Amino acid sequence: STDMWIERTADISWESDAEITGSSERVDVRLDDDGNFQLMYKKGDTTTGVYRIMTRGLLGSYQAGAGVMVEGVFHTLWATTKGAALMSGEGRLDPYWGSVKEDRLCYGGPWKLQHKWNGQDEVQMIVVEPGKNVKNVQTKPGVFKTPEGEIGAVTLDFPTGTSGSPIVDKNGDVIGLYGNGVIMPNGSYISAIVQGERMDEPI
Amino acid sequence: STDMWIERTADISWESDAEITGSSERVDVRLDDDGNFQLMYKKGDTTTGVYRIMTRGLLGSYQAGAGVMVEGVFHTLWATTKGAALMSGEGRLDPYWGSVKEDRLCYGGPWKLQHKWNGQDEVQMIVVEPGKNVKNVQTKPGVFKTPEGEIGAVTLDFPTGTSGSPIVDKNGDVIGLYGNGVIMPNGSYISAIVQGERMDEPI
Repeated sequence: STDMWIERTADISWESDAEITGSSERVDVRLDDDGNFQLMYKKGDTTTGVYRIMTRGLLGSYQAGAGVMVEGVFHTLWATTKGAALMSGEGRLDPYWGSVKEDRLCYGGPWKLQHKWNGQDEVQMIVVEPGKNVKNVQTKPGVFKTPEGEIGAVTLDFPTGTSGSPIVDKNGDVIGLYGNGVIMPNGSYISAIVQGERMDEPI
Repeated sequence: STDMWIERTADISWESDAEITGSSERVDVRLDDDGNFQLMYKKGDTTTGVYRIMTRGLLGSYQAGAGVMVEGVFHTLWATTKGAALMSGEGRLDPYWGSVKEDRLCYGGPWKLQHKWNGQDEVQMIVVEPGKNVKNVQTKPGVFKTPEGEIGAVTLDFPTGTSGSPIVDKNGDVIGLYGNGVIMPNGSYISAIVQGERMDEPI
């Protein structure tokens, strides 16, 4: 009886067609037993992939954000759930680590995301825009002037319900998440590639 | 030294050109003293109009929502500021009344918005999309099935930073605000016309 739940909506993969034309709708198929198509107290389902973050409202459901499931751990921005538990399949997901300053949050275990943009190559964002089929969008990040140092950031503009969508390199490795955009002197919006170093479970 | 501020970005008016083509960018001009153009402990500026709601973040500013200023009172959704004070010009605006259930909130005085959609005519939304010039968009609302009764709602889809943008009738009267969209059985999103009855200041 939690207030939020996650739904798997895509695989983690760099798309050649998105490298071909700039944007490509994902064809993550799923069949029944006859061949018919369908495109996308317990511990919850941690199947690796890209997830929508849904929550119930006054008059219906809506997508509060997005996240990525890696190594049995769900990663998202802090601002998408602010720590609320997540229903995943038959079970539930409780927050494990988070940082309001870094705008990062992970469920089921510590932060597992390790790779980061190399600063030269182009990247593909697995866009999970609300009410929109999942698509990979190719774009070139950039190093921008921040008081927080010099972080990678992308020029794409998507609704805040897309925040937390994973960004991947040519290997399909998640180099960061899509954060909430900030405004530029010209009036446009820039979203940073939200990423931190991998932390570990001692034992 | 508040954390949020509002910026006036449009007048409250029904646009004939939006009634002509469906959508029309607003031409709310403003001149200097030479004729050059520019398009859009104290009590803050309550100049009647349409406002962007901006807030500072880690790496810059962003639009948290929108609102409308009527009769010296700023109206917006509760979810845009959640009660945070607002800098308006030389002064500040403190929340006066609000309702989390109704998703309504007003600063500087009680709720002044009285008119509501008549259920038959078309309406124009003064869209204050983040990073976008303000435009009026014509659309026909509809009465939809809700457990909360039967409320008016529009089929337009805009980022949550647009939430709180005023919706007006042919007279330019604000018949409600643009709420956060909820999902439909088909997967699309529907935004209700957030409106309540006018409350008064006794004396």
